[PDB]
Amino acid sequence: EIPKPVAPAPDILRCAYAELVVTDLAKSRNFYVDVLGLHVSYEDENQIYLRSFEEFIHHNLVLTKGPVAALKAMAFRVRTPEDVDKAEAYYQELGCRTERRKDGFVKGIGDALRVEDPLGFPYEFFFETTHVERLHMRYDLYSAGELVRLDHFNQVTPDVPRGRKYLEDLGFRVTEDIQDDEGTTYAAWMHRKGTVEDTALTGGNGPRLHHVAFSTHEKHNIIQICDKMGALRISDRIERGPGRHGVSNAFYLYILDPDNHRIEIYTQDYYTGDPDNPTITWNVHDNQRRDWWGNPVVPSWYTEASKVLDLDGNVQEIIERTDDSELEVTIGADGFSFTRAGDEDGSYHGQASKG
Amino acid sequence: EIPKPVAPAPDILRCAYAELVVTDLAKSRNFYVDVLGLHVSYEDENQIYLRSFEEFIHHNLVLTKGPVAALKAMAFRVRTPEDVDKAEAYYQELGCRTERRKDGFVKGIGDALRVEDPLGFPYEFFFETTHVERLHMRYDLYSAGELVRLDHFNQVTPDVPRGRKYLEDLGFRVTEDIQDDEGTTYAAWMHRKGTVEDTALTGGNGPRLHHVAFSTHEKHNIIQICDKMGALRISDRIERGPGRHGVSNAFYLYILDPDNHRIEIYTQDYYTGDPDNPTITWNVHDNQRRDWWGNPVVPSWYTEASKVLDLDGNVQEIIERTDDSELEVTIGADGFSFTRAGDEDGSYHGQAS
Amino acid sequence: IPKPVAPAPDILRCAYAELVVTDLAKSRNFYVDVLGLHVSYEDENQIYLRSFEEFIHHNLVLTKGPVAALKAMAFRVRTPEDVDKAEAYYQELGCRTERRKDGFVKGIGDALRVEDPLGFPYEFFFETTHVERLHMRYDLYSAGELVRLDHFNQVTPDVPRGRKYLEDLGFRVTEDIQDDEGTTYAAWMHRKGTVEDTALTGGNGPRLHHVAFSTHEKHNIIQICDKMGALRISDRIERGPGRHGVSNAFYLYILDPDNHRIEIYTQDYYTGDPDNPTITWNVHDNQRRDWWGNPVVPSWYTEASKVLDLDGNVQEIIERTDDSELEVTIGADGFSFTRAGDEDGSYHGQASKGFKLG
Amino acid sequence: EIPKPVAPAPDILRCAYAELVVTDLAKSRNFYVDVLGLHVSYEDENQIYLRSFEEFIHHNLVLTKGPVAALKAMAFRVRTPEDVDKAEAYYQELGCRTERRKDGFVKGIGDALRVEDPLGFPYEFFFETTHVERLHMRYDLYSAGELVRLDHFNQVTPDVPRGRKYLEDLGFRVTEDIQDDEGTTYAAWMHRKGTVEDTALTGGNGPRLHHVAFSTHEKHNIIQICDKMGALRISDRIERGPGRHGVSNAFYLYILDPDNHRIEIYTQDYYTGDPDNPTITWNVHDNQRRDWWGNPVVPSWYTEASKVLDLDGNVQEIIERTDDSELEVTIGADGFSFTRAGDEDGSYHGQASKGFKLG
Ligand SMILES: O=[N+]([O-])c1ccc(O)c(O)c1
Ligand SMILES: [Ca+2]
Ligand SMILES: [Cl-]
Ligand SMILES: [Cl-]
Ligand SMILES: [Cl-]
Ligand SMILES: [Fe+2]
Ligand SMILES: [Fe+2]
Ligand SMILES: [Fe+2]
Ligand SMILES: [Fe+2]
Repeated sequence: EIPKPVAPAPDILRCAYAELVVTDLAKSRNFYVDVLGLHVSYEDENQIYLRSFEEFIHHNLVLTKGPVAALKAMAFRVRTPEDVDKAEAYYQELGCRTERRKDGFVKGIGDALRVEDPLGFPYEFFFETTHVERLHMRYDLYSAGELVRLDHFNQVTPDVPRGRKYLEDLGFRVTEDIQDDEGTTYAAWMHRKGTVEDTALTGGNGPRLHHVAFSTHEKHNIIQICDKMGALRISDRIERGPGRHGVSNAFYLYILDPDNHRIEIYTQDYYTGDPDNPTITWNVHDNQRRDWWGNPVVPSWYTEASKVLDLDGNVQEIIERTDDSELEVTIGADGFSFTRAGDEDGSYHGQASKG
Repeated sequence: EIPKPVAPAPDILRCAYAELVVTDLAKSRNFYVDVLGLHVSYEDENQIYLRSFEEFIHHNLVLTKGPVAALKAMAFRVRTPEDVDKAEAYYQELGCRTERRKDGFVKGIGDALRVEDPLGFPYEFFFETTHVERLHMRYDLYSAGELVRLDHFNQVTPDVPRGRKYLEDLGFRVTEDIQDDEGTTYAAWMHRKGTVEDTALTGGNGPRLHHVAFSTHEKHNIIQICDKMGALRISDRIERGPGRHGVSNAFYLYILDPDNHRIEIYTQDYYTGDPDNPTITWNVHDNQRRDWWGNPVVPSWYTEASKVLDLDGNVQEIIERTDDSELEVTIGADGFSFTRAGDEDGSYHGQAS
Repeated sequence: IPKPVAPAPDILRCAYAELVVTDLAKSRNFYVDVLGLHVSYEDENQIYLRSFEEFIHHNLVLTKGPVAALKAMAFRVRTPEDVDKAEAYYQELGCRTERRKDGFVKGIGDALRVEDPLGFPYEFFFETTHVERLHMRYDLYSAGELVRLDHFNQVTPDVPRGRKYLEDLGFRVTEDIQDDEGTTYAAWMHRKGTVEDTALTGGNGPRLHHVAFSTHEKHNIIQICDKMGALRISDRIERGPGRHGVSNAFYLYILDPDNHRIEIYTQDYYTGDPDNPTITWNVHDNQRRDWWGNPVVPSWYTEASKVLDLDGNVQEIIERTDDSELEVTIGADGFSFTRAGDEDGSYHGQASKGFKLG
Repeated sequence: EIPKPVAPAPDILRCAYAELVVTDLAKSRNFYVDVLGLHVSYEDENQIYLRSFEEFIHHNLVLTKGPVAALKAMAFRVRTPEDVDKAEAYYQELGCRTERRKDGFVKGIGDALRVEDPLGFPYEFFFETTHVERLHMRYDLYSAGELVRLDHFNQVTPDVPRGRKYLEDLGFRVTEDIQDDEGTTYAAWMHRKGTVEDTALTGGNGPRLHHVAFSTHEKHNIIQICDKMGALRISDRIERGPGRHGVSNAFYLYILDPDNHRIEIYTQDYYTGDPDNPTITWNVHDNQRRDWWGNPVVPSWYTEASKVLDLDGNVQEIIERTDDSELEVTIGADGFSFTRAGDEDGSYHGQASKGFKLG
């Protein structure tokens, strides 16, 4: 278990950006800019800095050309410049490796702290960032599939309770989780900004990055991304969805970038900012928990996820989950799920829902 | 081949209603009224008569209590009263069994002809119907999942070219179909009213009714039906979708009523009313033909469909398809499909997507 | 206007309009760059445009000329022989006709243009060059995509006279607006089984009130508004967005660079049954035009496009003598109601929502 | 100028509910429940307690029968029980009248402080509230016009800068405002919860309550409210809209309840939770600032607003605005508005946009 520092936690505002290492910057540009319509804040031959429609900070996504596709940093913005000092002291007390650069690691970010966190993930904390033109009323640019905000990250980690306690001490509040009747936790969602999540934990071998999620305004915007992918004859890069989530109540879609980094498109979850916000726990065998309509979750959603880097840019070693596998217990050969608790009718034994 | 009668074909306007036999009227009522929000035009202890939001004829759906769930009649409205006489002469010349009721078979329909058609389906033709309040601006009644029009029927039949030619002789025009390079036809869609379909043929064992389809105004109305079914903890009755179709380009959902009658919810196909409307043929192995997003088609969608009745109310015997099976050639052990033709990447062999 | 002995042509639908525009590049910016229509052909003289779901060559031809005006409103007929029928029909009416075996505009074949009994330049054609139907080209689809041509709307001084003539041509009236003392202010009529393929608005005419395109959904119309705000051309949004009473469609009216009015429209209802119930609204009903009761801007009633004769000269305008919809509803002696018979929610001598005429 | 207290400001989470006095409880219930679809948490012969689709606290709106329709309280939830004490101390230091009820003023609220604030408005601060069933996935109940959240209040007050500074000291951050080139502020918007607004100030005679705002998921939900009001033949109760706002970038509608309390329906503003969120200032003469599409702002929007009560339940006296009037300077006789700054084309002199004048 991860101890609670004496040192005060930094005041974290929200998830702010991810830096993803990609192998072919032009193929990645085509996906994120031409297919998905993200806005270029800055680009050169090594990196593309992208932002969503409503963002005013420099970027929400940094694509960095490199030899091995992986997450290099998941960044959270903190409330004040002095919260970057707080973050540094906090992670030092945790005995984590840290690195601080007063002029930032990427363009458009100033004084920033990167850490290898207790779960093996590269977190950044920053306040200072270069403001850019907020494009929120640039309806002359607005795409039928427009991505309007960065919403969250999702992390694969082998021991969810261990990770949950650490994130709670950091000030994240759990909104929803998935457990069973035998004391296992399979997933948890937690926030700072008053939505269902800024980050989330999915039980599995880790550290790996499960996905980065962007918001749309409306459900038809997500439908348009699917339709466009069909027209481009790249429907094979649609992994799962579109659907309605149980957990989060959001309308969603999962797609795969050219290096198989998973992107979620997400809309219309609910407000969580009250400190006694009711926590919702789903049973792992409830077939409406992930897709509310009961559509089956493809095995790749559970098994595939991106590598993460340490502060030297090397791939973090993967530690195997020993807790029960959500895949195995719901859709594996001895799996089970139900539509109605206690009802044999609409239940699934050793197979996924819908045939 | 079904010969073309010398007698003139009835001028068919559109699909108008289906009469479905149901086993438990109250359970059916709960599904079609409380879950789906159809509007009651009449009911008693034996039948419920229902219509969509924008309809002015008496009904689009009749639920009739009976011992065996089945399609009892798929009804088309014809342009004039004389077209019912034309229908009678046409089907008589085809050698089909017919029954004429000058005062109708169901309430709110007048002079009507029912036939056991050459594919074994119970068709009704009528002009006369009781007009009711058109609810198209009754936004005080409008549901988040509102069903606004009856759009089409879909019939399972073993020989699609045989059925197609018969429907063409009746004035239906084919808009889209699915074929392979070997020359097999797997499915065809055909219309009178200037949308992609009023009826459609799915290759399979028949006669069986594949589904009845209703439209919504917008895609979010279809999403809401799914969301409602999740809240009612009946998500197991969502069979397939929601999706974008390849064929028709419509946004769609398939759901199952208490007797396993399949209902499609549909929106935003295209105009087909010009007589040289371009006909679109998809290859059966194209994994974007049925769901444009490449989502797999569950086997039950190909194998399960409703019984149909003859004019005595007995179940029509089924004839097995001898042409190749769409299920088998796409998702069965020897099947395949592609995302991009000639590309093994994004292709599926012996396996769905 | 007498019913000919000659049979009417079988009209399928409205198909395209040819608009004369004064600055081709400025018009192109509006129809292509702002509105997203798709180019079938263009040169220094003309731009040929189609909607997202169209397979015929075009829905709109922009023709450079000295005086902005409607040059032709074109209806597609069912067969080649229907063009001959249209020629015989209009000749029996005593109208000036001109037949070109190879068309008046590119991508149309054998075509008949007529100066009709109301002064309007109608075209009838069957033959047209098919193009790529873009209906699944979601790689092109804009947030404001115009998906079909829906209808025309004509300003004419005597609505019943026009209505009777269109009925003889096979159009069926769906909705109209009347008062209690026998004046008709507007009528809507169709061939293709929607509310309208053309429509008559009482006023000085012949003038073209608007051409209408459809979207898939209501949000697509909202986006057009939003885009016009971002482009700082909100002054070219004339009226809306709204819900119509008549037609029940969601709508918007915008103005092109020559003040030609374009309606964007969605989700009217099916009218293809021959006994489709007609709907008559009282002119004083403040929900008849905008169902939400929003006021109808006076320019909507007063302004419309010139139309040309077959020589390309402007048709002389004839004044309406029947009562004016503007005057009887929102003028200083006008009135409208929310609930018939109820003084609460009624407006006298001004428009709804607290405005009077500017 | 309202001084900054030495005492620490309470930590405010969000706007939480309004209590409105209504004259005919059954008529008001018809509007809020039968027309708008809000969910009943409790009712009796005297009050109706209502909540939105996604709410878990007891209510977002209390309708209280009384002789004079008015705003009785605009309630903000605070982060901890101790923040109610901080609120009491803060407002006492400001010299404001306060009333503390350990078991609440209304049902489903616990320990609560009501205050006559320095602008004359009845504010409530509370933490304790009865949780109820959160209906966020009850799609069996979901209306085509569903109101999903309470979003904000908007207050009419004569001196906007004075109010703005007081709210900033209380920890609200201004997201957008409307000013001119002569030093006048006409309106300001300010938040705690990380949306454009939890409350907002509109220049005019006050204190009066301009509106309470609820959100929908999507724009079509707002369209449906309008459609339904047409079907119910109460389109006269649609005051303004629907539209796209300039300020907030939200899609919006204003409607009027049976006592002429104004309700806004709103959707799809943007995130403001970063502390250096860029403040957007619109010029008062920009004809896209209130309605982005340039539609004219109905004069009642500027002139009409609800009475507010003091802690005794008496109506607060109105103080006249002496700063320039937004109505007068934009759509009045000597008014002016533009579409494009510096362009005469698309400008309006002494009248409203789109061909209208003041009635
Ligand atoms: O592409 N298909 O699966 C189709 C297309 C249209 C239909 O109405 C349908 O039921 C199936
Ligand atoms: Ca000035
Ligand atoms: Cl999920
Ligand atoms: Cl109108
Ligand atoms: Cl405003
Ligand atoms: Fe996620
Ligand atoms: Fe179908
Ligand atoms: Fe129109
Ligand atoms: Fe507001």
